[PDB]
Amino acid sequence: CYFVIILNHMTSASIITLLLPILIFLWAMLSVPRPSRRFWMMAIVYTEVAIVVKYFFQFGNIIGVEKKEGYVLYDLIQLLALFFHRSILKCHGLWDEQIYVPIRQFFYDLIHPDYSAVTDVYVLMFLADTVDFIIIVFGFWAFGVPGPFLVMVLIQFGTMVVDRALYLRKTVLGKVIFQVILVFGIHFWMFFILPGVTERKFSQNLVAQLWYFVKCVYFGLSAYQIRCGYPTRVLGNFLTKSYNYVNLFLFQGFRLVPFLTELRAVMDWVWTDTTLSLSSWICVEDIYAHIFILKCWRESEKRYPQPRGQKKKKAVKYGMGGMIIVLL
Amino acid sequence: SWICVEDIYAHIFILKCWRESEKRYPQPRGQKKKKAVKYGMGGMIIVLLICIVWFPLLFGVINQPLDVSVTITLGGYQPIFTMSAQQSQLKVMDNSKYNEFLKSFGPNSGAMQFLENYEREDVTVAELEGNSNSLWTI
Amino acid sequence: ICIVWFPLLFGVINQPLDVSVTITLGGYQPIFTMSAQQSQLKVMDNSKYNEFLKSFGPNSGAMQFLENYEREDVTVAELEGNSNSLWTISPPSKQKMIQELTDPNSCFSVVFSWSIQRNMTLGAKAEIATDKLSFPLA
Amino acid sequence: DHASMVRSGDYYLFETDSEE
Amino acid sequence: DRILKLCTDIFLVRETGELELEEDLYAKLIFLYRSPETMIKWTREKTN
Amino acid sequence: KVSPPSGIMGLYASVVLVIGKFVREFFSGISHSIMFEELPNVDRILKLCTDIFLVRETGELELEEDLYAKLIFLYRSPETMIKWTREKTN
Amino acid sequence: KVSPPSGIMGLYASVVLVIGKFVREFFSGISHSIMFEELPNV
Repeated sequence: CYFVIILNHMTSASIITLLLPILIFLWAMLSVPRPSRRFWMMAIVYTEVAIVVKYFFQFGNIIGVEKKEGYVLYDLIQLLALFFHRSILKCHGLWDEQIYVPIRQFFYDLIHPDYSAVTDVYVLMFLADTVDFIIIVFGFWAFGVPGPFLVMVLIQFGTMVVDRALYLRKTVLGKVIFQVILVFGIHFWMFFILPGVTERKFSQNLVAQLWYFVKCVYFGLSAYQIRCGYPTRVLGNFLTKSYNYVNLFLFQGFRLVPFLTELRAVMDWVWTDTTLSLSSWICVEDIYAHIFILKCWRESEKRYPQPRGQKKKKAVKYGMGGMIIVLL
Repeated sequence: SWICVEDIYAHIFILKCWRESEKRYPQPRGQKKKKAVKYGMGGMIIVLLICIVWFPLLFGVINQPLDVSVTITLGGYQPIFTMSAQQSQLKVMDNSKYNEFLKSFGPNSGAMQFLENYEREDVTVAELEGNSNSLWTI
Repeated sequence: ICIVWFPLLFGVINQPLDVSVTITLGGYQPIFTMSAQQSQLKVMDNSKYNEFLKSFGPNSGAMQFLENYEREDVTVAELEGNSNSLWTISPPSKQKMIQELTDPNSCFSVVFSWSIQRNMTLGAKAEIATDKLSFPLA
Repeated sequence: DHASMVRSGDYYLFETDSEE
Repeated sequence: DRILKLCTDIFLVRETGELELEEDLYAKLIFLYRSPETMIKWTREKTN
Repeated sequence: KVSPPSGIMGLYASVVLVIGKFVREFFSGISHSIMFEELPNVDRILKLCTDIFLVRETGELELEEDLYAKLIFLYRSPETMIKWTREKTN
Repeated sequence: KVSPPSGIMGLYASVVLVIGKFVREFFSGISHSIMFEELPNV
């Protein structure tokens, strides 16, 4: 039902199909055990009212509240999925169980829970963000030298940086505050500013649709991370614990990015309780990286030994030589 | 040898300066690195990098036609018709008449938004009265 | 100095062969057109060029403007009397003109223009140099 | 002192003990 | 293995927050890389 | 509506890659230059360099050669440089 | 008097700065490579 609502919104840029996913990302994915029946009932009656209202205006705008043509297919699928979920919740025992006080209590128990099932999903968040970055940079060739994509990639870089910052300090209140800001920012900027300036209708820009979809995926991952909590060990590198060809090659590929490794080291140093200058930090990181690569090569040459100075196999020699030749 | 000596002397002098500095402003032990200097250096590196990579990616008046002219000709002979107009038969569309223009294309399917890019000034009309000005002297 | 400096390392007189002037009224056939070639084109006599030079004696600050030239890159073009071509607008166009002149509401334009055809075995940037001025009338 | 102790290395750190 | 051990201990101590041990271990590592002979003596094959 | 009057992408990309390669020098080859940075009490080497300069100023070139040989041998062996740049605490 | 027929500044500045950086290598990192140069009886 989450995916069908997100798709209904990606196919229609109205304001009601915009009001609903905000409640999805701020109320559904933040309840502790599971979303309450109140939210499901509200979503059901909201889809009902939307279907009714979109029907009346077939007799007789600038924002694109409705087109008044074609089908209401997506609303039908949305309602059917909501009722399906309600029915299979009632099949189990999950169903059936002035305004500042409830929100205060809710956010308080979310920030200070009785128990926290701590887990780390930060790597998935960063993978979603870097896929979004690949999309936003390859959009240069097709959609918003242009103007809007500049500030778009700028705020993307900024949100990635501040997200890593929030992750290092293992803060939760900061994470929920950042989620609340970022959801409103992204939605308003994507459905009230982008479709107007140097842009056709949003329902025809596929790149923006994929960007929005992966950003909703990132929003869901961040909401999950908030719901569970943060562990106590968030310092070790992501892929330095196997000593294998996969680790070695992925680590080399990670180091091949021009402005990523040193930026990573600086960002780790600036938000970590340490007592070393920046130069000492850089020296330690350099030493650790080289020693790790050497350890990987040592383990490799241990696992696949060669007896003595017989030869170097003609296959690998020819391969490397031809590779260097074709590269040159 | 001269270059080696100068290099050694420069590096040793810089190291001596840093030693004297860390002697004059000591810090007790591994308490912390003050958040102020850490934030300062981090933000400085960040703004330097974004200025290096981003700033290279940084980078109307209405008019009216003074003369209009039309020429119709047959094959490769002298033109049979030629006519020009200037500032008198050039009508700027009256605002009310411009509104009747706007709604005149009501039953049109998808050419109204094409003209909605303009205003009542960048669209004018040119009248060409009757006969041809020049003769026909083949 | 070769690495930094060498990257920082990096006229024939002509006379116009054809001259032409065209005066016209608004958007009608030109009332006057006249061209001259190599006969009514006078190169200024050296003595007459001296009387030219001292003719601008009482001038304040336009003499040094012409001191950039010589007695060869400055010539004159004579245009004798009548217009070469006829004036062959249609009689109804005559009526249109005469009746568009009487109305004191709108204006009427008189525009003069000149062209210089200059090119030979010697090649220039542009073979033709043309420019025109426009005026209303009382 | 921070700077005094951060550079207090000597041979006796790397002894052949390896006390396992 | 010993240098990787030392770096991992540095990282773990930095994670915990006992910065004195961090300073001691960083001094040890700096002195290790500040003399090749003790690095040879410290990275022997350890065959038994 | 006429507006008044108002390749390089390749050069931009190239200079960005070159600047990235240059920045990498501050993070990939630092462990190599540790024998010449973490030095306490560099007073003796500075003394030796100042004596070299003073002897060169005077004109007694034999002492200049001797002191230059001493400095070269100092930088030609890390262990004697450690022994020579001790903290000298008393 | 017509005369007969007869961006890059950025490339010039860039290549000059790069050549300066390359020249600096002959003066800033020489003390490091002393253990491998001053060798008698090789």
